[PDB]
Amino acid sequence: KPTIAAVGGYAMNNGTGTTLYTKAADTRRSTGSTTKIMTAKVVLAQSNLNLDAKVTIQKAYSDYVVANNASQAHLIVGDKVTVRQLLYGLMLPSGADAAYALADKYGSGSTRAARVKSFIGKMNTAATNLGLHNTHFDSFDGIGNGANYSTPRDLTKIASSAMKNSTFRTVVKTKAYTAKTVTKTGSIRTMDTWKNTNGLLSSYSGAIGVKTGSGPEAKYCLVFAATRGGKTVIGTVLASTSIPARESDATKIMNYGFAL
Ligand code: NA
Repeated sequence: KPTIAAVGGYAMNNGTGTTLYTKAADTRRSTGSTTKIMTAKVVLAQSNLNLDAKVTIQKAYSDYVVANNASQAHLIVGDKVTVRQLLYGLMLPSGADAAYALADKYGSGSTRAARVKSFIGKMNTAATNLGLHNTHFDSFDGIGNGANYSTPRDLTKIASSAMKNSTFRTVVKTKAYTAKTVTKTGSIRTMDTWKNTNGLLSSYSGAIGVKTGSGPEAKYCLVFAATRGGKTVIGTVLASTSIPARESDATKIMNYGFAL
């Protein structure tokens, strides 16, 4: 069994569901931004989903990242951005401004405030539906209250369920993406390139996902997935100690899973 820095860890055969690795797999902790995995999931599960639907970037999205000094995708107020582009902004650079734009768009209500509450309601429903018992969301980005928790097992199950969507898989394995946005004056703008925060996509052969995460209480987290020889391993590492250690914990666990 590999020794990892993270205090919570889990991994399974994505195809069979057979547990491969365990370390406090059912102890709840803070998720931080790994929470965006569920935002993506809920969005992609909407009946009224249209990847080509444009969204105007509101001043609110911008002020939000500032008020919370959160990670962002550098969305420009006034710009029209497609739902598909927002999914790359959410998952690659971990854009909290993009997460907000998505919650506001797919929540149900007459005000932005009403719609984000309804959206977070959806996130929690999608969890219950997965038959989860240790997961609870209080935000759409993971930057909201201590009532935002999960466990290495629940989160892995949430990721495995999202990896079932082809658009999700396409996004999560992309190393770089350059959004071409429509401007206030109707012109095309070339945004600065978004690079994926997940280093495994470049350091670990076969790596296909899924999403990094961090926070004041969540520390450094990583939900990984790699496929080798037709066998795909998927897992989660919660509360590792550094960006490098998070990727290391994951690498050690995956190497262990593939050789079992
Ligand atoms: Na991160």
